[PDB]
Amino acid sequence: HHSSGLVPRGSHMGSIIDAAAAAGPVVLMETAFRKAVESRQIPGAVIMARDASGNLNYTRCFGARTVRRDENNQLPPLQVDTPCRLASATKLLTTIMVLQCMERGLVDLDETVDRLLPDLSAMPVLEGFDDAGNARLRERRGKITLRHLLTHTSGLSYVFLHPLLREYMAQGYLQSRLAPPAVNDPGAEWIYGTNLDWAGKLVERATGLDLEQYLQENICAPLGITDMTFKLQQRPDMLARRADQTHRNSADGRLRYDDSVYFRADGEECFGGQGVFSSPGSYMKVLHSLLKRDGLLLQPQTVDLMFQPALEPRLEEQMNQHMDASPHINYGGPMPMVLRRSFGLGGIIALEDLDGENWRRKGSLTFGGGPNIVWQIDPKAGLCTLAFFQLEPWNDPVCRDLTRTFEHAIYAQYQQ
Repeated sequence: HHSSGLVPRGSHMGSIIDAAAAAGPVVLMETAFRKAVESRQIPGAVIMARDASGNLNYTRCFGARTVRRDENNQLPPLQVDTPCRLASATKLLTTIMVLQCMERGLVDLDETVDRLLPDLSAMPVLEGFDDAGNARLRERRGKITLRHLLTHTSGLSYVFLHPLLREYMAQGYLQSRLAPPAVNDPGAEWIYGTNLDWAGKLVERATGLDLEQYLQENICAPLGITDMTFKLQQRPDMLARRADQTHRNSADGRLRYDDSVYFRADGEECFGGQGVFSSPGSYMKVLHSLLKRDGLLLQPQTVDLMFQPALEPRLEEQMNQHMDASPHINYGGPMPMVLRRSFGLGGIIALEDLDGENWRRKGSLTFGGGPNIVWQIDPKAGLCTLAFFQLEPWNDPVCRDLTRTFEHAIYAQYQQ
């Protein structure tokens, strides 16, 4: 029956099991994350989801911020306030900074870059190599605009992603992030490149501030953020709490400490393409503000611009062909390998629902950062999410599958 003065509860095995409701999608998903840490498949992860109303405010942290044991022989935890390497997840931040410049009348999105970036405008385009093996450089056809930089349609490419630039370096021409030539004319094709390093310079020259100061005054201060910087070396408090980078060795699949240059040398320039260190918590504050249309970073109408397909049909088609054919690069992370996409300002836009009413909707904006960081904002679902790992290389199957599982679970329980 029931014990006097005691709350009625399960008193035998059948009634105890039934008194506990079965595990929903989110609980099962958290178990998968815990098992991945337990079995040493990942170092750790922070996953976060918010809606606009405040009824969804979900943050879970799993595992360690490193594989190196600390002074007490332990593996310290990855936390919501742990300083993490954002790498290309910096690009959303720089895009916002550019758009603020536009809002304040310092720049027009369709103005040529020649005025503020004459060093960019003077750069030639690498057409190829002659029979001898000499670089064939020529003058650009048309002008690069600010909007070309923001949409990666300027003709600029990262060296390692283009065969012309790889051979350009192989023949000793590059002996600098800004040095290599363009590989096409502006408007010709979508090409992932150093566009936000250039856009960052444009912000510095338009405002007379370095990007760090601009960042602090215009993104961090308005959101109460104190864990986001280009200058990690000058923040000893952040430096001591920071994540180490981990690398998965392609042979045995084991996790190893990754001793790479971005943690010892700040470098003197602020690079708008990859330079920011931020906690997951602070990055979510940016995403959430954009979701809320709260005017703290940008006017609602300007945020709406970021989610509009920027590409005319020819470029949309070319980008989708390139992305569908490039799952080895996989810009979209957990998104389906084949999907109709466009590019907005700040990321890739889904032009169709990912899985009907079960997952991200048409109009959602997304991108990633190198060490398996994935962010997305989905105005129709009323959700934004991030999955922060500190594990290289990009597109790690375990991280991608865990990230999918996370998003699926959150959408299944909390999408509205």
